[PDB]
Amino acid sequence: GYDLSASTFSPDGRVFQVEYAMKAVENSSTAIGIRCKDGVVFGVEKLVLSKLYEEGSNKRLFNVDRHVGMAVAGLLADARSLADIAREEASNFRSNFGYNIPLKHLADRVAMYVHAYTLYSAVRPFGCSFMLGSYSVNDGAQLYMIDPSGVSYGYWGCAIGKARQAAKTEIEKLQMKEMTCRDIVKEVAKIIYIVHDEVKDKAFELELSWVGELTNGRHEIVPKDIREEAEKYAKESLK
Amino acid sequence: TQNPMVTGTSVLGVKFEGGVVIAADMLGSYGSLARFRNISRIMRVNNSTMLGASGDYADFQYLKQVLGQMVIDEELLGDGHSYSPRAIHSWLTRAMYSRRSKMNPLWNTMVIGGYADGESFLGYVDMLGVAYEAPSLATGYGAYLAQPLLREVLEKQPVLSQTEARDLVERCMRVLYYRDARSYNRFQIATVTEKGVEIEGPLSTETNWDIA
Amino acid sequence: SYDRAITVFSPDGHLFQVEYAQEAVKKGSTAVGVRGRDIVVLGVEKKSVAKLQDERTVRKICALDDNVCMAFAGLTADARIVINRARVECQSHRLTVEDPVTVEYITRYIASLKQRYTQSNGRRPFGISALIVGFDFDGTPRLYQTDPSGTYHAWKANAIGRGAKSVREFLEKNYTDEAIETDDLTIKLVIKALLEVVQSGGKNIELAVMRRDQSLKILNPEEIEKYVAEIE
Amino acid sequence: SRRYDSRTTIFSPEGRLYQVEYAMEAIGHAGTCLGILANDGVLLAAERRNIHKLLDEVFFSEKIYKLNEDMACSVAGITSDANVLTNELRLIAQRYLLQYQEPIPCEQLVTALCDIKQAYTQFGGKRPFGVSLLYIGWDKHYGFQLYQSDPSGNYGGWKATCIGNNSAAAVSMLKQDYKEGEMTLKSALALAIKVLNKTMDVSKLSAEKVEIATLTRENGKTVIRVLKQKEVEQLIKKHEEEEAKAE
Amino acid sequence: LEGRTHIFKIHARSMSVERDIRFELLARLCPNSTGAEIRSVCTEAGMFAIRARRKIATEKDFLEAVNKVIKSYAKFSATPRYMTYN
Amino acid sequence: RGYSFSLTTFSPSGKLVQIEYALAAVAGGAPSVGIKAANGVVLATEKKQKSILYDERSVHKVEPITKHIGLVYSGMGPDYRVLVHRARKLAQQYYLVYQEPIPTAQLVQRVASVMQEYTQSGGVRPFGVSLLICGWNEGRPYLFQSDPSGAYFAWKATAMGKNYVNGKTFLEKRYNEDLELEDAIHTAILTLKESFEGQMTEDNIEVGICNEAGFRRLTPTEVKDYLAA
Amino acid sequence: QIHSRKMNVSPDVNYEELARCTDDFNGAQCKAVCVEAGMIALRRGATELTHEDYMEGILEVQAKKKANLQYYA
Amino acid sequence: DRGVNTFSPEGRLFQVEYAIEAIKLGSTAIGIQTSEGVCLAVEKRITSPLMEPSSIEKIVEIDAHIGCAMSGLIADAKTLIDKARVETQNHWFTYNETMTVESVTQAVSNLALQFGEEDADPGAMSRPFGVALLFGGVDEKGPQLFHMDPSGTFVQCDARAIGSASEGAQSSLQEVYHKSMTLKEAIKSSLIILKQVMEEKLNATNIELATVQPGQNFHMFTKEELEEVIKDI
Amino acid sequence: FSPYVFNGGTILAIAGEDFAIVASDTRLSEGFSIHTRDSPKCYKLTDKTVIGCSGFHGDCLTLTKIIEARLKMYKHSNNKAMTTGAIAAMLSTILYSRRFFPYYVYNIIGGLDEEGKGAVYSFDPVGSYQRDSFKAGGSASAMLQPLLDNQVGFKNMQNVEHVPLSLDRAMRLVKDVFISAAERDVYTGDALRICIVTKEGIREETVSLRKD
Amino acid sequence: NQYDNDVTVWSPQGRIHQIEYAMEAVKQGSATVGLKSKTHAVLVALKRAQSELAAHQKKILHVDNHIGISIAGLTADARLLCNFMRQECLDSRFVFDRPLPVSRLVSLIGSKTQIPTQRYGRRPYGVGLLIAGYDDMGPHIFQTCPSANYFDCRAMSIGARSQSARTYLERHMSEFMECNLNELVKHGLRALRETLPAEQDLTTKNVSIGIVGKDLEFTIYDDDDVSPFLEGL
Repeated sequence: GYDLSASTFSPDGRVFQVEYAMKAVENSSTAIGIRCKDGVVFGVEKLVLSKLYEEGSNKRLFNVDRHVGMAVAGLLADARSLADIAREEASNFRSNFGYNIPLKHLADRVAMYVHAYTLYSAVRPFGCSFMLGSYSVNDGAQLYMIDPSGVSYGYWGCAIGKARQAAKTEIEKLQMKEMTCRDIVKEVAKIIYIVHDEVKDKAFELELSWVGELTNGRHEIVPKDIREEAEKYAKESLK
Repeated sequence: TQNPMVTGTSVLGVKFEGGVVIAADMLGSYGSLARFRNISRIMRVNNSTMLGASGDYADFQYLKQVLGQMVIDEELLGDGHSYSPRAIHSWLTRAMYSRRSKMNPLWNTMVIGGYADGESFLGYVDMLGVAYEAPSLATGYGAYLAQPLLREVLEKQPVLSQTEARDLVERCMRVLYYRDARSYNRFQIATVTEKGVEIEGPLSTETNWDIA
Repeated sequence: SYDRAITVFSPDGHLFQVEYAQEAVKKGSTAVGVRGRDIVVLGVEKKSVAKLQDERTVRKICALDDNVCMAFAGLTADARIVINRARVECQSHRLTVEDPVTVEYITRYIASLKQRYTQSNGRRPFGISALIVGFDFDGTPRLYQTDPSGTYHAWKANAIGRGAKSVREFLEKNYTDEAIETDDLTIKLVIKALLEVVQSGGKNIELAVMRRDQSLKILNPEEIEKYVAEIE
Repeated sequence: SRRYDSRTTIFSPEGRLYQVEYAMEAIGHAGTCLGILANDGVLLAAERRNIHKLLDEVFFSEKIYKLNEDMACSVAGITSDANVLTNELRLIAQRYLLQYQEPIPCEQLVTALCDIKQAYTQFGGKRPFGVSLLYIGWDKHYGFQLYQSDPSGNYGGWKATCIGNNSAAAVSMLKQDYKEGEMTLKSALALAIKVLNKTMDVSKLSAEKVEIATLTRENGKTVIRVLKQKEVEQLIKKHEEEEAKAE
Repeated sequence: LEGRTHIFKIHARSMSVERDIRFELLARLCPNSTGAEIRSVCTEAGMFAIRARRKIATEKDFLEAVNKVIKSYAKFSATPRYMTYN
Repeated sequence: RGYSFSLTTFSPSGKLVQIEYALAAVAGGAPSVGIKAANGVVLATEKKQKSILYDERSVHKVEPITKHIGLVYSGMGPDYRVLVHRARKLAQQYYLVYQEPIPTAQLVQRVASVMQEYTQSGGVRPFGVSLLICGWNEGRPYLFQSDPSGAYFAWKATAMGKNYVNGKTFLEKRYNEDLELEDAIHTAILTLKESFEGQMTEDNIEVGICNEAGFRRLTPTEVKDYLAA
Repeated sequence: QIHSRKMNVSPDVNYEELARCTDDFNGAQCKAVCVEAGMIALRRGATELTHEDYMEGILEVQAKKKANLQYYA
Repeated sequence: DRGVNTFSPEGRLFQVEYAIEAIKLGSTAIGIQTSEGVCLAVEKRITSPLMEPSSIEKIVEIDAHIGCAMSGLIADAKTLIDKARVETQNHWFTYNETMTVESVTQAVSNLALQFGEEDADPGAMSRPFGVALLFGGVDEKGPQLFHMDPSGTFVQCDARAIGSASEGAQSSLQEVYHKSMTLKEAIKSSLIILKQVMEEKLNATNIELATVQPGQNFHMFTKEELEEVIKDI
Repeated sequence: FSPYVFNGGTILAIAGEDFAIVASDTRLSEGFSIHTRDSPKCYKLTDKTVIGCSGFHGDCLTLTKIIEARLKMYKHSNNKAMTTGAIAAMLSTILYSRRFFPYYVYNIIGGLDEEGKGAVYSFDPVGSYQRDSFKAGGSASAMLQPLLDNQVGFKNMQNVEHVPLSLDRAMRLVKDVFISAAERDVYTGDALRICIVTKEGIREETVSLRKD
Repeated sequence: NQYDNDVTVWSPQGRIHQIEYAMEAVKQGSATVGLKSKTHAVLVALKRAQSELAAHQKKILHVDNHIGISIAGLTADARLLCNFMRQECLDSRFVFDRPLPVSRLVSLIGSKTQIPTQRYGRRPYGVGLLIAGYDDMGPHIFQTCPSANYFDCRAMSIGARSQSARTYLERHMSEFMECNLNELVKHGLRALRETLPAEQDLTTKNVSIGIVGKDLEFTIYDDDDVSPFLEGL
């Protein structure tokens, strides 16, 4: 028994608790994010476990700051806790240094917070992965992902959850470098609809958000009209 | 702030049919010295609230930072609930009372205006926690010079129009400039209506008759 | 600091640590106590004189205050700690209430201390049972017992430690108003009860006597020998 | 974490503090420490377990420590715990002197150290101190005293006792050779020499494996001395001659 | 409670009794007593009668039996360390 | 936030297993030697780096503590660094309080008391190092050993690490009470040569001395000059 | 439905709710629900399985000991 | 292994249930609530004839209108009784009124289950209290009787029996209890049940009886009244 | 830096057989100026209790908020609304909690008790409270109290029957005493707010006084 | 076997067994339902008594003038959470003089309840709640589970044998938005009845109702006050 605490190494040099935490997020619905010239776009496949939930309930897209988004996958409690921590870090940075927190700095800080929970037996690794997206004229579009192990990397496009491999394969055909957010929204809808498994999942609702020049640097939920257009495009694609 | 360093003069305010209007000169006085002459003493809390200030300017900046952060936090959740002018007034009152009790007061005298749910608001907050709502407000030396004119006009005519309110504020600002040693010609006007919050540029009390 | 739950419930609703503390008490030297009309007597069996030990430094009978003394069976160190706590509390009560402590007050204090230790964190239960004797301000003789679990009762006469059951049966069979008629009768009762348990007899019994106004008196070996001879 | 906790302050099913018992078992492997009480002084004789041609002679003793102007102690068990407890004893004595401006009686000092030991064996989760101490001293209340202490926190006053290797044999021999109330310091030293001779089965005493200390009163002031090689050798010679004369 | 009050009946049938024996009271004196610990009380209560030379048991005999098979031998037992199934 | 329970406990037969294992780790360490001459002390060790890439002078094993005290070790290097830091801090505290260099015996006692804390404290393991302290106070040389258990002994000559029993036998055969510092250096180097398994050079070993002048680690040139014999 | 299409089923037996109250159930345990749905309908002499028979039999296959779970709420 | 705060696979806290099982070793206690008042009875369970029954205090008074009957581990109940008394007197000091029975039971229950092992308090409790308490008193709402267990659940009971003879005493109470009962009838029925369940013959020296009425305050029946009641049995 | 400022105000309370009146002015002042003309000092706590606070306004607001909060906590914990005696005892406890930095507030609690009668409680800034048939506090306490003693208390008068108080007579007395106080005291006389407490409920009345 | 002993040990399948056990603990509680219309939110709960002579345990509790909760699970933890809710609402009113929106309160609950689920020696709050309240955004119903997760539901039931109620609500979910208060309460009572085990019916002694609306502060109906709603089902 070498996998009962995060403070014990396996004889082959692994921290098994972090692997189990990673496996926890792999059992959740996929949530992809794509970076473009204008900005970044986030999509989440929200499974409707029952028809008794209000549309928008259990939202998995958060606004850590007015210029930084957040899409989560895994245990939703830990995701909300880390969203609160990111909000606190951004507010503290603004109060102390007097300007909006750079996305790379926020990602590094939150990752180090996650990493601090992967060293002691008094705490357990976070069971959630998430991606942050921001846009600024000085800094441009950015997209980062943080895993339970605390690894932060910058992505042009990333997926977290059950269908990470399929989403990554479908994203690779998007030549996202020279596209705008308008086309990326439709592409994200199509990708989410492709990766979704109807046999396993009963039904799902598409949640989208973006931050870019079109939004004047503010992270906000996509207007319902654009969501409906993207959904119709996705249905047309699966003919 | 036991010993205030950079201070501001009166802030005026009067509520009309459809909103409120606030005024304040752009001047930071270092004890009988017009040190800084291009500083705004009015802040936009949100789409339905604006806040003037007097007293220490550093305390005003600290309150600006804190209140802005609270507004950002509220806007992040996106739950459809926004701080109302009364909520901001109550929070400011509690903060000032706590600081006074700790004997580390925020040397400021703030005026809060807003227009939410089709109703106007105009409040007062002193460094000691005194807070009240009245149709017209004047802090600092305005309570002696400008307040009488506002009170007379309002007692004559309880409900004012935007043009009348702006004219009244201009006249009161002119009087304060005449009879206040720490006032400055340039000032700002902030109006809140159903269209949001608008802050007017550096207007001047050009109507300065000097018949000796 | 250390915050591990030393005493925890077990299935069938038992505090196994309390049971082990009682077992440890059972392995200590025997003690006896009898409540007389105008005298309270406490006796103790000495495991071995050893012919080299200083009897002054092994006393199992100690005076908490002027009107209260106790004898303990179990672990000596835990006994010493409880004795010091009881003495400081007695002096504090004298300071505050301005009257001498009552036996009930001090025995309740010891019981509460033991309960707190058996329900605290990172703490082992006190492994001692105490017999507390004394005279209240009203002059009524009193006798109390304490157990590691924190329970205290008033007894006419009890015995704790090895041979507790045998001495208890002896006392139950041979306690009567006649036996407590005179102080010498009470002392003889205590000695006879002890002799049912102690083997060598005579030299292995230490007796301490407290009367109404007089302070605690520890019978010298000659007096115990005379009483033992009179018993025969 | 519960898994790695050794649970050093529990009661065994038979009501025994296992850690205390094991600490006592550890003392059995330490050096032999002996103390005899006489009508005109007290003495401590200890086995110098460390014996090598390369060890240098430093300090006034290897196992006999001084605690006050009128107290000394000898330690058997783990040396580091002995050092910690000796420092604590010195601090306690100095605190008592500062508070009352009078030397601490021996019983009070042994009680304080035993309270520390008891605290360690009741709460804290730490291992008990694996050391037993023999105390000797003089006070204005009871005169010369000789005390003993154990890891459990139990102390008793003794006239002659031994702690360490072959303690039972030393106690038996003393029980047969101790004349209570009729022993001078010279007779006590002779008895200690005999006891050390028989208890250390390894060859005979070489005057380098014995550390003898004395506590005596002279001119109103207590004097604590550590016997030199000459006097120890003289005692060995006298004991050998006496044994030869008997046989 | 209803159970161990019935185990006592099924094991105290072919034995001499005072007839008027409060078996329910005996059942409630051994709350977490396994079936075996109840037969040992019955098989031991009559043991206290073979020693006294009597031929008919009594409730006081059973009470001494419970004091020995349930509360006197509880040091070893098996129930406390097995209901956790570990 | 930190285990509050001691990881060293008494085994049924009365031994502290953790301390024994620490002593085993020490025995697995590098050889070290210390000879107390009549006019100083000498400490010697081995520094066979795993390859030529390692910088010989990058890190030192014979590290000074104060102007008249130095120490050497045999065991885990990082533990030795921690102990060196603590010893220096203790020496400076003593100097501030008393305005006099810390005597070698006193520093030994303080360092040992530091070691004992880790064999009783909660959530810690014994230091896997044994120290050899040298100094010159009160016009006489001093040599001490301190083991993981916290016990310290005074030595006229000693050796630790691998093949330390053989080295101690060698010393017992070769030591003389009336030696000088130079002869002591030669004897120490020879003792190291007994169990070295390789060609000894200036960079392969370390030597330190302590005389009336004070403590100082010998330079490679002096070590080479001594190595001529 | 595969293992239940051999004995009897009232038209009003909502399998969807049955499939929801049985979570973390492997396939084999699912069959035991249908099998036990009958043995417990045989106890109360009848010829038709009813929904409360399936639901009541779900507990028997869950294998959870009675614990006087009645001081909650 | 298996710390204090661990949930069993069925969702029942292990320590709470272990404590609940410990209640079954206590002495039987019966409490009947009547429009005229509330009665509390308990068996003293004398071990030896030498022990003085007067020293066994299984019924205690919290205030002039509240009384509590204990069962289980007597030692654990002392802290809860002290907390109840302190809370009652604090309420009187602050609001100049008498705290209701429900409030006292609620406070005591809140005290229960506040046990922990890590990050709880400098001297927090290690295990739950192994006592079931019967609170009885008269308040603005009339006589009330409340039963509290280690789980912290408290329910108003018209007639509740706790302890070893709980099962069977409850059945008898259901048999005899009716809403229009009178205090004398309640006392008689409680005594009959206690006699039936008790191991030794019932007498004045092995039972405690207390009554609380709207007019009178907490009264603990003395020997003479007890003998008068037992005369009819 | 003075942590206190006197804002004036006069409280009154009369207890009757089957009612209770709590009255107050509506002037807020600071030194020689007037802050507002519509700031009553009467606060409703329950359906059968009213509290009047005068002195330093900030402490008045904080104390009223604390009292309302504590009332809600009591309702939740004890499942019943508090009585006037409970409010009085709690207020006495709260005031003494800040003995070394006392609230500059004068409190008069007026309402109905359990029996259905009228009850008026007076308070000092630190917490000393007592039941009284009528009490006046604030700036013009000295002016109002003697008249209430003479008329309501029938004091210093002989050969006069002690007819019980009537609601109409109580209202007339309140209006007359407050008009007289306004005629003389600078800090009062703007407008009068009367809070009648009866079995049916609480009714509010407003009467105009002289703005001078 | 070794991975179900603490809340800080992940299973190789990616599950925290202690949270599952807490969820089971909540499922072991008694039934409860919650609905909402365009203008009202309703909580109907079924109370069960341990014994025939014991009062039925209360389930619906006050939080503020516009928030209520129905508990299902351990009662002490339920009281702790209710006290936290009450304090948060009181602080919001004290600082901002504004009712706390239900969503923010539920977020605070989630933050509070997540902390035990990540630290050694702590346990999840073994209680599930059905929060109902009215804010500026209209009627709201929320569900909280021992795992620090909350769901915004338009209708949901939790507790023992709650699946029947959920099925009924899903079947009749199309008409909750546009029904009068009486019809909504009747729907809730019908779901609760669907939860009952055949040989039993809703009664005034085992049904409690709580209603919050636009012009109706939160109220609790119990005892004879529920007769108007039952008459018609």
